[PDB]
Amino acid sequence: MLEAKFEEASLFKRIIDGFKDCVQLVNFQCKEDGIIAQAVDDSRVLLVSLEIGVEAFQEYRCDHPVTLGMDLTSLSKILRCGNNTDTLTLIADNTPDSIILLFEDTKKDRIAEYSLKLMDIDADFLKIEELQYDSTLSLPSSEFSKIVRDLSQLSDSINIMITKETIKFVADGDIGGGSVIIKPFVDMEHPETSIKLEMDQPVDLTFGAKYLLDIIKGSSLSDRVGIRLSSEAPALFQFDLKSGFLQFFLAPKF
Amino acid sequence: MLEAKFEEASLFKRIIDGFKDCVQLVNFQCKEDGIIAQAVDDSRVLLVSLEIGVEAFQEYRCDHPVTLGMDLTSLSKILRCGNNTDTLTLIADNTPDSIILLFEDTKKDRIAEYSLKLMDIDADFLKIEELQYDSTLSLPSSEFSKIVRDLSQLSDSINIMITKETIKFVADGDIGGGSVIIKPFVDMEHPETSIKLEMDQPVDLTFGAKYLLDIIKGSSLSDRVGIRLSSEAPALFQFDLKSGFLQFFLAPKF
Amino acid sequence: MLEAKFEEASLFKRIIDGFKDCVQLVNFQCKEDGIIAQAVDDSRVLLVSLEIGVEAFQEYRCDHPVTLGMDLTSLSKILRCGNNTDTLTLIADNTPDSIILLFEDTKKDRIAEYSLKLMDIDADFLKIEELQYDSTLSLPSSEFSKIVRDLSQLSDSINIMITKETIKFVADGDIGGGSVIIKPFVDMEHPETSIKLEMDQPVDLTFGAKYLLDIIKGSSLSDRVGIRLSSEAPALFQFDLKSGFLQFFLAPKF
Repeated sequence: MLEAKFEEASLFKRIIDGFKDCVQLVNFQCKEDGIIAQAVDDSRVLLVSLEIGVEAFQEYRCDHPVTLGMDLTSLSKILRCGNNTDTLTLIADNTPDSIILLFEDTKKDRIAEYSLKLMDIDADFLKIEELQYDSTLSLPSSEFSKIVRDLSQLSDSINIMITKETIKFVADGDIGGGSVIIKPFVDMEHPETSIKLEMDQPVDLTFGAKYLLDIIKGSSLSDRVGIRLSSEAPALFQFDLKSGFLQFFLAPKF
Repeated sequence: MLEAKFEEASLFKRIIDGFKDCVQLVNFQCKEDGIIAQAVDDSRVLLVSLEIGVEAFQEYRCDHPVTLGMDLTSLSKILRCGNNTDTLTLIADNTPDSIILLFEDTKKDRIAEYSLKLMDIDADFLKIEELQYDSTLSLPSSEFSKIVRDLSQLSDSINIMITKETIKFVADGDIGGGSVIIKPFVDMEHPETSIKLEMDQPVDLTFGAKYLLDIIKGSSLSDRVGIRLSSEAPALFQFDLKSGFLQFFLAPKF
Repeated sequence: MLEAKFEEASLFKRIIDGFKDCVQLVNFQCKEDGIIAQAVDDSRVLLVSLEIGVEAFQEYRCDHPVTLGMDLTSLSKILRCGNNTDTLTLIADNTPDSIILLFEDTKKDRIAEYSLKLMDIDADFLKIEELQYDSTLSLPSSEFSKIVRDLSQLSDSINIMITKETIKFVADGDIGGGSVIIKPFVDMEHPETSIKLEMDQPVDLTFGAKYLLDIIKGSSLSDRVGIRLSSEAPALFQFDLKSGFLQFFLAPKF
């Protein structure tokens, strides 16, 4: 029997928003020490990896490994049904035909129980993360969100260029162009505005805006975003959770 | 001469919102002791009955019965023109070709006078309400609104099932399912959250969500909704006014 | 070299909103004492004239006259990229191939530099304004905005009728009609609510709502709108700036 109790349904809903507009069906491998889930879009240039530790729940019990694949188009609908700041409990019994989502609230007033029909999905799990990445920066997700949103106005292709102590986002379109530059700094008034950068080797990569716009969906999950870049491999965009994370692996072109 | 003065135009606009997305043209039978109006959608499974007593206005005068049929698509447009919290006065003279809607405000600053061309419409008024209904409950319109909106995500058909001291709204779709259960209780901290239920005989009816979504439009008119159910006849959904009401008669299928 | 520094980008963005949904490409004739710009829609019934004095900027330098034509569809996109309450600096060098838009903020945190490819556009500048107009009124832009928006619901044609101390906006549609009447008055509690009217000769003109709706876009630029009317020539709708203005010349039909 599985019983994973989110303190606030928002968390799970906001997590699903990460996968939503970029992948369809996802296997949520549940087990002893939490949940993990992976998915890849049709064109195989964006991979989303989720890990949720036990501490991210208020209560978590999984007697025995249970893999629950489900349609996120359909799951999300049920997430709409819930009350944003209400306790959500996932329930399942061995070899589920279905998973039960369970909303509660303050008073035993309205307690909604939904059920989602599950689906068999062949896995073939990937493990592409690398040991070392040529460059590794971290900035407020809100700032990174802005930069992408703005430069997306001009070009369908955003170039990220990193020399030492210099991160340059560039967009060049038929219709004009644009470029933001930021620098590392420790902000003691509020360290959550800080910009970090550990450049081992410089990088000059170009990603599709279509996907960078999907990646910034996770901005609702963490104050900061973790962007690891190397020129031979996909970039790691990571939003950290209380215990766990949401990772986006994006391959740049050319 | 007719002169019906709403204190706030919102009331009349919110009333029209009740008829709007479910019926088209409506005869507003005006007379001595107020206004009444009835309408039925194309498929004849939803009937809307309105009664507005004199006390619901701040000033009301109707010398002589005047039946004013009008296009609610067109009327609503004029209701858009008005200032939400402004006094609205309906004016008409014997055998109107048209009705005049009259907005005012605080200062004699802007005073807008609109006119709506009326239409001849054959009536055939219905009187289908019954003496006794097998079950009769009442709950906060906001709560009932939620229940319908949520379960509408999953199924195009919502089943309401009432045994003693047990009201169970159920939705079962191709894509999972859902079900809310509520109980009667007197809430003294705020009696407007109370749930009442007088079950003479149990009921197990299923209505189309399409229409239950239209019915919850009246949630802007009253804190509570009055749902009377019987298994042989259409359900009565009623939102009470200061003096009057807005009723929705809905036939369940099968 | 040109360097025009708006204190807040909003101003320039809100100015562009004036031209936006009514004209396409516009030549911004920049020179010593500021910027001016003119444009005419396809059907040539709406002409927009802008003047921005030096005092409207916080810093302005134009060594030498520079005419910069540009696509407002495309310019606006870049105006989306900026931070509403941030300093915006237009930069250009002799015979630009392009103009540079430059956002800043509080801290030297994010400083975005965009560039817009310019376009050659043949001018043929118009000077149609007249010495005297038969009638000249001024009212709160918010009020005038409302009047147009409301009466636009009913008719695609709005008639403005001015006799002495009487301004009557009228709309008459297939579906009913409407008419607002206002009077001149000095409001000492707040003179910005005042309504002025200097009628030399009466006027009875009818304009297309399509365009009056475009004209009220400038309501974001000034508290009041200046409407000058004469029966032989286009109406002057003018929203005043700190130093300058945004004018809309509209020809009435029949």
